[PDB]
Amino acid sequence: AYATQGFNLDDRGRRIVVDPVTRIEGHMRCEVNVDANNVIRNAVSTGTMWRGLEVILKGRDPRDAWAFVERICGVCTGCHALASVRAVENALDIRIPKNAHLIREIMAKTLQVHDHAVHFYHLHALDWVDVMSALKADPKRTSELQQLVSPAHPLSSAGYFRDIQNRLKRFVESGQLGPFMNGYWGSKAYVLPPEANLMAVTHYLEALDLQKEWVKIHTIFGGKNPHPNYLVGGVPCAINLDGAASAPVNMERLSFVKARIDEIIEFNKNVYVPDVLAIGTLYKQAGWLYGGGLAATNVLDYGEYPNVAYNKSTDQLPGGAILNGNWDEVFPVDPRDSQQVQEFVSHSWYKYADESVGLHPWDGVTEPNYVLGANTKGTRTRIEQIDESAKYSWIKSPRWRGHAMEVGPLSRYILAYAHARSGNKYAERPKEQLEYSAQMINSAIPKALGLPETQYTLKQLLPSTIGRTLARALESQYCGEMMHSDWHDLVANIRAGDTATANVDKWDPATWPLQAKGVGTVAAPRGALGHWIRIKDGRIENYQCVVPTTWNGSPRDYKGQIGAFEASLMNTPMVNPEQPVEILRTLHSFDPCLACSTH
Amino acid sequence: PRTPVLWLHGLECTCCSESFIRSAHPLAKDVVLSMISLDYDDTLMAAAGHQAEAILEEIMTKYKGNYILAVEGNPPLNQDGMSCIIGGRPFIEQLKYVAKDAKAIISWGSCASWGCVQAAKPNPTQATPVHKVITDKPIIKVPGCPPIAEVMTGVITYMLTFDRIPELDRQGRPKMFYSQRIHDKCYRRPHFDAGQFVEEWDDESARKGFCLYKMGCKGPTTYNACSTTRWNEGTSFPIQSGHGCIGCSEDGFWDKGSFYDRLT
Ligand code: SF4
Ligand code: F3S
Ligand SMILES: [Cl-]
Ligand SMILES: [Cl-]
Ligand SMILES: [Kr]
Ligand SMILES: [Kr]
Ligand SMILES: [Kr]
Ligand SMILES: [Kr]
Ligand SMILES: [Kr]
Ligand SMILES: [Kr]
Ligand SMILES: [Kr]
Ligand SMILES: [Kr]
Ligand SMILES: [Kr]
Ligand SMILES: [Kr]
Ligand SMILES: [Kr]
Ligand SMILES: [Kr]
Ligand SMILES: [Kr]
Ligand SMILES: [Kr]
Ligand SMILES: [Kr]
Ligand SMILES: [Kr]
Ligand SMILES: [Kr]
Ligand SMILES: [Kr]
Ligand SMILES: [Mg+2]
Repeated sequence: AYATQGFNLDDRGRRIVVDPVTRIEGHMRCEVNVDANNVIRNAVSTGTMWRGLEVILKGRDPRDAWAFVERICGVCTGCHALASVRAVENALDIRIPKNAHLIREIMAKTLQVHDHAVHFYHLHALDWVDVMSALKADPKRTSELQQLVSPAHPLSSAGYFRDIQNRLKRFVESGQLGPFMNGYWGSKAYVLPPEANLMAVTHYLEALDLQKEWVKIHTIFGGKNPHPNYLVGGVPCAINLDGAASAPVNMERLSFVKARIDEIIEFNKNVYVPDVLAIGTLYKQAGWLYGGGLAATNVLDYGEYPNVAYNKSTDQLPGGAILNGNWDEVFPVDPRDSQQVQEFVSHSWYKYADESVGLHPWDGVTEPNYVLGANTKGTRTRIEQIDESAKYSWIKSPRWRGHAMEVGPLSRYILAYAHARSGNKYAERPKEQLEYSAQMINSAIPKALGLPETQYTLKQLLPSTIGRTLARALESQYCGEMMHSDWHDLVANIRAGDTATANVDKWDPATWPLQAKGVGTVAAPRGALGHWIRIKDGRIENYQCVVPTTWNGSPRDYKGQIGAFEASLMNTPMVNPEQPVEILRTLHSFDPCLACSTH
Repeated sequence: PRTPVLWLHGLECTCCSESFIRSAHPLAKDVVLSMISLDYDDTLMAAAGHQAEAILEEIMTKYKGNYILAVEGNPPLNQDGMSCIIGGRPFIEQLKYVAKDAKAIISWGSCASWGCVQAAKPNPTQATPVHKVITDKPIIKVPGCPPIAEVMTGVITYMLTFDRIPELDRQGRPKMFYSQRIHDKCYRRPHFDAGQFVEEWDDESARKGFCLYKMGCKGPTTYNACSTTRWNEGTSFPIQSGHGCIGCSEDGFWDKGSFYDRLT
């Protein structure tokens, strides 16, 4: 038992274990302690996988690295490739042509939308939606609810909802529940009415069918999804208008991309954002504002999506760091500064010469050290209760100037809001989205559903599991809007006569400096991603990744400070400590990617 | 009743699961609701922890020798197997337990089939493909990083329709999807045959879709359906979009030299 970051940690209560944590990417174990009233007073994040990509990269060609690191994760597919090519280009002083920049941005924003929407419906929604309750719904009332929640969504008839309900009925009545088997259906932690549940199930199915269309943008520019191809110096998808399926990119291919973008915009505006606003409103009305964790104090992002390539002041998701809940002061974040981003392994299954210090990733070290503490319940190969006083995770502990930070869409939206309030005009759209969302959640949706109106500020609403879920949906919407603009810029540039897609001036290693270092950063779907590379005599000398879920899922540092996951579970009541509904709801709001976190 | 599938995840990146849900014919929705009973799958399942674990026991008992085990990823043998921990125990223990009573085993992707990226030198976890650990059960390899969506659902469809594993080549891959090298039907082949090659990225030859052999294309030594079936409902494939095949369906493709070094 000790106090840190305003949290009173206490491990004297009842211990609860969740292993595996499901509906995430990869492998995680979570343990908590609850007090006499089932309130979480301690939380422990354990990354339960490691592959060692950083070790595997040593000695290889920097031009090949993107393909290796892309395979860190097939969910956030391509963001590691983007970070890698950016890192190599930074090391070798390579500037990519405008079309390559725009195509990479379109691919990045496509990933954002796909990842966010799939996460919400297929991984997160079952923490808010009781699918068995959907069976009790009235299709006419569901139709009426759909028309209130999103009047522009064309799939709203009672017959349509009846058909969906009937298929769910037959599925459940088969006795083979599949992914719904042994679920927590009927828990008092679920608060939605039947009609809301049926609506959400319907959209789960709609999203499952539609998500495969969105990724065809990756397929056009990158050959395949998952795992589209990238290139140091630009993009491989050469442009030729007149070329008629002779080149990778012609006007027909670009028209196809635009059609997919337009579909994305409709889905975000008509399905995803309204669903999250409605579900968020109903859980707000129930008083479920838990899960803020570090978002209430410390948030970080590198900043992304510059209007003008290589001009960071024009970032459309402007970054930096906020500390102590002070939204009037955004500190600049520099990935090159050895005193800023550092990783500790004090409570991680790795070894440093000196574990009292954090290493900046250009000086990073990845030597495994799987060893369990003295208070462990069980054995080395059969853990009953993990010992969080010692090493307890395959995830390293990243900190910024020693501070524990939350990363992700919520962090980016808090930063955008802070920037917009300080006069940054590039952040105007996220600010508009937040103010609109607050008015919907507080006033418009309650008035439409006959519920009392509330007066929560963004300061109050945002640092919460609801807020974290909302920010993801808003970011998806914003990314669709931005790539629509990027498409127009791309086509205009090509039509103006610039068809260049790759800078090959430094492709050959005989042109390289004999030593170099570089860093590439990305606003990945789950937060701040960085790759740091050292090159020597044409080969990778060091390659270190610090990934968003590494930040959020980190175990404690040398000072004992907790990371975002652990902080987010604190002070949360559980309806039943043997049903991890609230734990899953909050953990899932970070969209944990464990393969990413450990690499 | 629908055939139960227990879908396990070892060390992986989850690309095979993502590819599976891209399937257009059949739709993944229709596979899950009408074809199989996806009874265990960390990615999508409602239950967690003890409730998830309890499902494995129930299905193995009720459908003994009549469920399909699908494996994505692979088991590590280093770190006493605890570089991949599930329910506080090594993944390899779960893999062996569930494999015992399976009707058939599907090794999804290059991870399960051969090792993939984590098994590339120096393989710090001693990641090991499924067939080197489970040696007494029928296994079908569906390699690729990830495999094509319709190849994955094509395998499921065949197994469900016929209650048989399809005919396999010597390496355990289904001949219905892996009988051709990319280079056999690649649309850039007439350029290859005429000695017409890209030599530098975005050169005039690249803008005319010339052959990618000299840029490192591994299509001539790689068996997959990419040049015909193609990706994401036949939208493109790596070569059509301008990058050479990197050999991703072939055993040990990460350690066959630079992706940009041409075949000799
Ligand atoms: S691009 Fe590759 S697969 Fe196609 S013809 Fe050339 S070498 Fe063969
Ligand atoms: S890289 Fe893989 S996806 Fe096909 S074209 Fe080559 S086998
Ligand atoms: Cl870029
Ligand atoms: Cl392999
Ligand atoms: Kr946690
Ligand atoms: Kr996912
Ligand atoms: Kr509403
Ligand atoms: Kr359904
Ligand atoms: Kr389902
Ligand atoms: Kr749902
Ligand atoms: Kr659902
Ligand atoms: Kr469903
Ligand atoms: Kr979307
Ligand atoms: Kr909803
Ligand atoms: Kr929500
Ligand atoms: Kr809000
Ligand atoms: Kr399956
Ligand atoms: Kr799946
Ligand atoms: Kr998935
Ligand atoms: Kr699915
Ligand atoms: Kr489904
Ligand atoms: Kr079978
Ligand atoms: Mg790292």
